Amino acid sequence: HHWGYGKHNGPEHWHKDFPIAKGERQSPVDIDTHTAKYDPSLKPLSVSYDQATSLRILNNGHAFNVEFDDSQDKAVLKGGPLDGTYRLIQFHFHWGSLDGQGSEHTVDKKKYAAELHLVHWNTKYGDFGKAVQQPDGLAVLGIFLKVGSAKPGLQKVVDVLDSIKTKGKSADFTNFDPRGLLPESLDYWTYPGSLTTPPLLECVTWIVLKEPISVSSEQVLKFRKLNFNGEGEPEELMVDNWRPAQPLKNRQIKASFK
Ligand SMILES: [Zn+2]
Repeated sequence: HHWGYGKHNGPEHWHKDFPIAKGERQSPVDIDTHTAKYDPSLKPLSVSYDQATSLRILNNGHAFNVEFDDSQDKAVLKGGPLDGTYRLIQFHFHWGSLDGQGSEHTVDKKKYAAELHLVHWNTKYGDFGKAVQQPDGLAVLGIFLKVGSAKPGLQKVVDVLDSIKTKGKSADFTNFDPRGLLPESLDYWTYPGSLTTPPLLECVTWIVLKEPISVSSEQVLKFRKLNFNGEGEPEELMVDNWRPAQPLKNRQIKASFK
């Protein structure tokens, strides 16, 4: 059948239907902090989310997405490694069944409990679908989650998860401010990579923040109560929806800080 995260349809099988799974710039990767290099040429990173307009939250059977209105430059990412303007279209998470796993990227082989992906597309290509046919189509801002104190800006997302328990469910989710999900520091690593799920397209400039956010044990537990299945099908808890680290191959990770 179709792809997911189980023994019979998980990451080790994806290459049969998406041969680019074995390509030259796949994601995620392990970030070896001693081999990353500070790059003084990177420009200041600009996360400009004051006019972000959230619309809806959806369980898609792989994770849940909070979607935004991207018909104008209301929430954009620029600077850093980026040329041009990238519009926020959605964010989602990947997380584990246990606190010691769940992130896609790792840092010196350390796994975090979860990872937040804020997905943006390069406005020069007109729409998201054209962007994913380009090698500089997308920029994804990745943020690690560790378990500790609650993240107040996450709580509204946690509060609505009961209404999207199963695949295909959605709920109105307006007036959500994604600035509440950021850590204090915007220091980051960056490298060229891919989508971390099928179709695994190699279109992404990854920007991974050094500083994790903390979320509470009750907040991560609520992610783990979601279902991969649809309503009325047998229950399969949505956990461990992460792809493991892939070969770096011919890429150097750059750092915005020393
Ligand atoms: Zn993701």
